[PDB]
Amino acid sequence: TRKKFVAGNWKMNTTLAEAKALGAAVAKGVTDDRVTVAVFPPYPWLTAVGEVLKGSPVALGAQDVSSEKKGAFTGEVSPAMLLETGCKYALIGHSERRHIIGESETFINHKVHTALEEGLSVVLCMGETLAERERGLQERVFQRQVYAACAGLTDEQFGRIVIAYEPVWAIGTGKVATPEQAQEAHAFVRSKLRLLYGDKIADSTPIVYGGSVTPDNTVGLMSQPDVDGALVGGASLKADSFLAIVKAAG
Amino acid sequence: TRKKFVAGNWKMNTTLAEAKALGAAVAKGVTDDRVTVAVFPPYPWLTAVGEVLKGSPVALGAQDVSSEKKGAFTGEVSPAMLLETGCKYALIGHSERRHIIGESETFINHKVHTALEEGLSVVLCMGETLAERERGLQERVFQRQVYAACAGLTDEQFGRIVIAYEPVWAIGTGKVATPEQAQEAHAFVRSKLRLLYGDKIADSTPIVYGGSVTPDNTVGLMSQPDVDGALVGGASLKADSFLAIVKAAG
Ligand SMILES: [Ca+2]
Ligand SMILES: [Ca+2]
Ligand code: NA
Ligand code: NA
Ligand code: NA
Ligand code: NA
Repeated sequence: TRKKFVAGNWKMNTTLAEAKALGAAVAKGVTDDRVTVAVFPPYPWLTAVGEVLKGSPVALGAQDVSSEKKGAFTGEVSPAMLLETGCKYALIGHSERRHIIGESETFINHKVHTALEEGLSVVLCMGETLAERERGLQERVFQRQVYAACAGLTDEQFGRIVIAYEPVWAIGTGKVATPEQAQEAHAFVRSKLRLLYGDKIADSTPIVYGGSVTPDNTVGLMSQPDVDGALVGGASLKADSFLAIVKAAG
Repeated sequence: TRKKFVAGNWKMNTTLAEAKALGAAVAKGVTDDRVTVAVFPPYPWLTAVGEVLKGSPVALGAQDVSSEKKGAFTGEVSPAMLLETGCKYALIGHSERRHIIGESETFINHKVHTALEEGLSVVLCMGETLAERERGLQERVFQRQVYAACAGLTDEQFGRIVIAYEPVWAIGTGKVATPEQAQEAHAFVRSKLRLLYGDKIADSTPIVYGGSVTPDNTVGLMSQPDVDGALVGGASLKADSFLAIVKAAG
């Protein structure tokens, strides 16, 4: 039985005041530790949101992280910086970064190692595009993404890995995967872990669903055997809709 | 006579305490407004450094900025966010982002427009690699970089542009361009502005030198007719070395 995991990806949204308010409202609403809950503000607000999360079970996370630990990497944010702001997690490989910004598997694999080595936990994002789906390539893509990102990880390092399945066709489109479609993808990802990394790792690693998650569809998704929670996009920007999803994971 | 411009690029360095201390020490040392001075902390420390710069002439800047104004761009930081932290400037096209991260001219051109439209001023970084230099391609590169980044800018928008020439061979290598080499590059860049954008823009736009600038070499660089200041890397991490360069631009 995997502890459920509900993460709120605020993306490139919120003013400083809105960030503080959203963080504080989510913190106040998370009144037990039965579900792992984390929120992911944009970099400039991390120390401010970290402050309002103090005294609550809610973790702080960053939306990206450098592949390097320090130094001459203009514009990049290091694991050390994120840890100092209060982060426990970093998202790596989000579809917007893979497909719009253009991050490679080499870069993603380096980020995973660097984040873990420095003491962060990692939410590794993966998933297929509409074009890939329509050509039945989703299993090829899932295998490439999972095995490339995890290349070189120790068994122990997997203890700090969460995988987020986000079909790209489901992001910001209002077209959620049916729970049955989500379940099929999660089951395949778990099988890929099992065949290469073994039963303990496959059965212990949370695989969470991302993509057009809303309070109206979360129950069906949450009930699926290989779905361990949610990576929430737009619905994470309102505290009540985010908390509704958290409470559904309980 | 162009007002000189001295910018401190802290890159992926400093703890929160160190950032506050460095900002405060630079602020205290800048006791007139004869030189435009700006410091560029990593994103998470921007509000903290903005605070310690209050009441001084020193401006705040960011090391990068999104090409988009808001929304579903995980990991990206918007002009609106930067402005709220107190930023007046954003660096765009730094060599580490062009060559290590992999930012394209399309992305850079979009960033320049987006930053300017939202109210930021822009430090556009450009410059050639060792391979390009050795093959005498530097003028081809300078033209491509300047004309691609500025494509579509209005004459009025140029009022908020600074160009930084950083030869890539000079970054972090301890091999500064001789002042005469810097001057040749700056003169060529200014000619490219003149031939396409006219005399007013060419003669008014600050072109600053970046790359292994140190208090020991700044005077020779500062004296060159087409050098209008410095984009300072490693030397910006100590307040006294940074201030020495600021005072030399006076
Ligand atoms: Ca096993
Ligand atoms: Ca003219
Ligand atoms: Na890379
Ligand atoms: Na998301
Ligand atoms: Na792009
Ligand atoms: Na620099």
